[PDB]
Formats: sequence, structure tokens, C-alpha cells
Amino acid sequence: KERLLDELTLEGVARYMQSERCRRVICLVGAGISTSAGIPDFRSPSTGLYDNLEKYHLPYPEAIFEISYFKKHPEPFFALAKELGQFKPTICHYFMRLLKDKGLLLRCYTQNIDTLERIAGLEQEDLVEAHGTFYTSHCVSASCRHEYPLSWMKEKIFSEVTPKCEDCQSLVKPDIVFFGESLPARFFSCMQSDFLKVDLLLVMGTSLQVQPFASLISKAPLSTPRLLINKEKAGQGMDFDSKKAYRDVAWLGECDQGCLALAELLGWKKELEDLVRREHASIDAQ
Amino acid sequence: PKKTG
Ligand SMILES: *C(=S)CCCCCCCCCCCC
Ligand SMILES: [Zn+2]
Repeated sequence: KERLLDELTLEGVARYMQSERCRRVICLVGAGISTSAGIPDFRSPSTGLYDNLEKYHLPYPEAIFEISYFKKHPEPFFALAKELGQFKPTICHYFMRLLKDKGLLLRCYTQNIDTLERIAGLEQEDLVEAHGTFYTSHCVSASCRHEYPLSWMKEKIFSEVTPKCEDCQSLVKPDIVFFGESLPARFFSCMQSDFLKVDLLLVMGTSLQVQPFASLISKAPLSTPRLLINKEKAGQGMDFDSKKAYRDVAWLGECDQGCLALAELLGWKKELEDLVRREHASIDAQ
Repeated sequence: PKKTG
């Protein structure tokens, strides 16, 4: 256990980041970085968007995202999907874009399916979309696998007609990883290479409750500093407070503010706000 | 291996 942060604070992390020792940063991100876009966190205790779905009489809220339940009762999921593209990436997303443009970003691992990282301008090389994406959709039957674009799916969703394969009549499923499905091979492939060489783990907007994604915090070497920007402490192995704490830092608050506070310390606050402004205005002018 | 929790 070599000690790489001089102190366990945001400022300490900021100084380490500006040091020659920090060349490779991995970001693990979850639902917290997209809630200011308006996409609610569907595992948060007080979450406010299963409201409409009372008519479907769910065995419990989470069933909607279970693969077994979905395949027999897809309607609740698609009604949710019509309520929710219209979302621009947030400050958190553009901070990651900033890390890439400054040559610090090794990779962003995301739990989110909203595709906001790509919109913010992270390229496909830089991203591991651990739970897949809404962008593309597939017929669920092994011997058809017909591909349908977002355009097609949205037409079906907005009309409240359950998406169905035009060829074989099977269910058409967005390319996301439902609970009980396997993660993409890219996830397992990238983790084997990425985590050997990482100098800093930035964990943002995730309570680290979904496996195997959550186990990624364990994969970096023992000396690797780990910063959690989140509403509350999570991943507790993450040791923030014990007298044996040596490398993990928690910044508790909304992720956007954490990224602004961190960016401020690195001297990038101005470049960040300018980037966000220009990128938003470009999406508006679309 | 499978998405859980
Ligand atoms: C594993 S944590 C992924 C769960 C899937 C969540 C899907 C949320 C509903 C889709 C809303 C559409 C956003 C553009
Ligand atoms: Zn088909």
C-alpha cells in the first residue's frame, strides 16, 4: 500500500491529478450524473417515476427491468419509456469530455442507458456501456435477430403499441441489459486491460449496488486513489473514515457541483462552463 | 456475470 494522495480531500485529489503520477483516470458513472438532465434514478429510495404504472399492478417496481418479467409483460416498460433524446448531457458528462480532451481519460464505464456520454462527445473507444443502450433494438428470437432503429422504436412507443418484429412477430427489445441478462463482452474485455494501469478511479452518481458493475472498484491496484462524488457514501472495499483510510475520498453532494468544485481546483472551471454552454447551444440549435 | 441487485 503505497500512499499517493498527500491528503484525503478533494484538493488532495486535485493536486495528484495535476501531478506527473496521474496519467490514466477511469470514471465509473451511474444514475446520479443524469438526474439533473431529468432522468430519474430508478433505484433511489424516494424516486418519483413509477407513478403512472399503478395500472399494470407490478409485483414490485423493479420487476419492470427484470428480463423474465419483461418478456412476458413488456407493456409496463414501454409505457415508462414513453414518459422518458429530450435530455442534454449534464455538467458531469462534459467534465468527462474535458478529461478526455486533456488526455487524462483512459475510460468511462457507465451503468446508464441514456447515451448521454456519446452525445457529450465521448467516442466509442472511450466508453464501456456496461448495461447497453436504448439506441438500437432487436427481435428477441435467436433465429431472426432483426435490427430496428430508434426511429422505429419511438413510433411504436409513442403510439402505445408494443414493439413487435415485422418478420417473426417476436418481441423487439432495446439493446439494454435487463436484470438477469449478461453484460457485453466488451465490459469483461476492457476491465482486464484498463484496471492494471489506472492512476485514479472517479466514481460519480452511483450507489454501487448493481453487480457485477459495482465490483469494478475492487479491480484497481491497492495504491490507486478512488474519489466518490455522490449524494451519500457508498461502496463500503471503500474506506473513507477509519483510522486505516489511505486512498479513498468522498465528496457528498450533487454530482454536477462536485465536478464544478473539482474542475475549479484544476483550473478548468472556465473551460468547462464554456464547453457546456457551446455544446448545449449546439443541441438547442438542432 | 449476470446483472443482479
Ligand atoms: C440496468 S441498471 C439498466 C436498467 C434499465 C433502465 C431503463 C430505464 C427506462 C428507459 C428510459 C429511457 C431513457 C432514454
Ligand atoms: Zn424477428
